[PDB]
Amino acid sequence: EMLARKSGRLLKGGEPDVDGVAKQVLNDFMRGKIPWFTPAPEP
Amino acid sequence: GVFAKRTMTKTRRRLRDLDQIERDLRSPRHLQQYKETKAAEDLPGLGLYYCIECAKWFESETSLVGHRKGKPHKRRLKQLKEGAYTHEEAMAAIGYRIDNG
RNA sequence: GAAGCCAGAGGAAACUCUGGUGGAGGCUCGCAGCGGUUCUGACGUGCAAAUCGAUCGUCAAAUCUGAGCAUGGGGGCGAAA
RNA sequence: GGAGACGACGGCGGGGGCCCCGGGCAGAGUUCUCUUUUCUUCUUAACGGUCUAUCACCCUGGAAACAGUUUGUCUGGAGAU
RNA sequence: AGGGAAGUCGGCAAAAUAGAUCCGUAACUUCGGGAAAAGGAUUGGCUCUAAGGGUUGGGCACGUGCGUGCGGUUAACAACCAACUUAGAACUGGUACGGACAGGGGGAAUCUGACUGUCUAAUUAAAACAUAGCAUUGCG
RNA sequence: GGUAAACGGCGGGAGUAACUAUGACUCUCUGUAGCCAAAUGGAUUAACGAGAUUCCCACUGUCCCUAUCUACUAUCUAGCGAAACCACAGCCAAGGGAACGGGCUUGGCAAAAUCAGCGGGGAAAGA
RNA sequence: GAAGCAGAAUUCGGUAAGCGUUGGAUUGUUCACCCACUAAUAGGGAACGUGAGCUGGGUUUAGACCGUCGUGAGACAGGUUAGUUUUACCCUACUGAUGAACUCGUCGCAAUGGUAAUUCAGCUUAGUACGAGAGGAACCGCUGAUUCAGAUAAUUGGUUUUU
RNA sequence: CGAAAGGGUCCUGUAAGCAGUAGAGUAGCCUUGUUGUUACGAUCUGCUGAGGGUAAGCCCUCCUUCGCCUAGAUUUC
Ligand SMILES: [Zn+2]
Repeated sequence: EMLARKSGRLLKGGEPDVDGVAKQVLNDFMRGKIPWFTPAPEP
Repeated sequence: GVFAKRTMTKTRRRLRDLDQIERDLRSPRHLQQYKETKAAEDLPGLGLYYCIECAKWFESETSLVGHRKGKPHKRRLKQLKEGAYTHEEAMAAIGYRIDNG
């Protein structure tokens, strides 16, 4: 909701577009725009 | 201008009635039930900016204050000053009354 | 709303900020013109051997266009199909 | 040596014509009511005379406490006001 | 009507949006843009109010309408003339107020060609062609 | 003899006895956000597009599931008046070796002359 | 009809085509499988033993790109994008509509052709039969609904050139 | 039977015009404000469920009016 209000992803009546913002976040996660990794197991 | 004027009279496009707004102004419990039938996170400004007379939510306090100067708000005020039409007025128009003993 | 210019506030100055002015661009919405995207479109012995309607691209320029003149088939011309 | 003789675009100023407003004479229409009303004519060529019209140029004089000045910041001891 | 893409290969087609004033406007970016992003508030009529202009015009002493020598910047005043914008307020009708007309649907992304431009007149307008930029070769 | 080293070939690294090209013969090879570089470490490239694709909101007759209205036709009349196509013709069923019947065989049947429509068949695609 | 088939729910089989046999999702694909509703979501033919209804894929003229091959023109293991067939007024069939001859008309008959309904639920039976318990029917009777069919316009919606 | 008309039934929504100590305000004239007054002024109120329409596929009307009438032509056991 805060990401939608900040980025202006609003439906009619100023309601936040939580669906579209979730799709944006998932796409950024998959396409290497958010840093993440699985650490290797310690020997 | 009215958005999508063609389907304006559909039941799924219905707005709150003037007698309901009168009861909202008189009693905060009635308004509280009406606001309970909504979700606060889906409302403009998280529901913090509400005009009872127009039964409308606004995105900001400055938006609400600016709306108060317009003629739709003044038309609603004039209609409330004239008084909403009720079943009591309808009964009095034909001279019918209720006998409760 | 580009350079250039004026004022005010700073800054040792170079410069910075604010408000104006100005009117640049193979910039943009869009009328005519030019073009020709779409539609189970009209038409299909048609108004027409390529037309009609709506919609669409472009619209100050690598824009549109007249007349005069030049290039001629082993050729010409070709932002090349 | 000059004229013939020369691009495109932008805003600014002058002039003609058109458009618009008011008064007046004449004509026409409207008129249940209202409307001193609504409409129409009221023009002046080429060619000449005469008086004037931005730029620019000339004379006096010598500008800082710089000044003049365009919507647009150009001009001035190479002489500004 | 009610539902709202359940239709269909596919939202094809239609609908919705649309002028103007104001509030507000993210990522990305070649820092120029994106942008009219997005999302909101408003708009009729009538009666008023306020703001924004032009022209003309200064007192003495002499000579006699001009010449001087002065004196003064409350003309901050009068007289006359004139047009269109802008803002503010009350009142008032309403189912409608850009009332017809005119007039962006918007957004998240992927592929693709840098862009503006050009061609298969009469089935293909495009990742095709061109373009600026870059690189090579020949020639005194 | 030298290369645009363009095409092309090209698993490396050491040695030597060859001794120059071709060698040849052995050996052996597996930071939950840093460091280094002249702020950045990029093509995951902005803008632009009647280019191709997926999705969301809004929207609606796309659909459930159809109904109704208007104009012009179609229709009927007066006038005017073509063309395509055409062996001959046009109801079917079963059989008719060459997997074909409209005409033959055997049955069903079968009654003048017509009008509006329709798209099974025959005709109909500059086929 | 048969089965340890108590009841309920079924399973195997017989006669039977009278009557039904649905709505969606999914194309990084042999589109086949999932989801639900339901009484049930059976299978085929009349095309595919070539073949003019409409419209998508196998699919493929001319433009274009990438991959593989080729010295090249070009070809393909391939992948992508965009792309011209446009009757009916004829005969027959079918659906409707007239009709000559028998004077005109009214009331009838009925050969022949067509033919139509369907499924579920609820109340009662009954918490009964049956059952250790959990559970748990049916015939007669009654009332609705599903799908189909034929009408109709009092009412409610829709439609407005009643301009 | 037809054309009008009248009555009914429906549809819309209160006609034109006149008037009003209704009307935000503004400007004049004077009693300089005492509805001061007059003028203008969206609108409002009254006359006024008024006005307009009503079969074109609505109803009634010997007894509200006007008109029309025993044809013409063709054919027939
Ligand atoms: Zn309000």
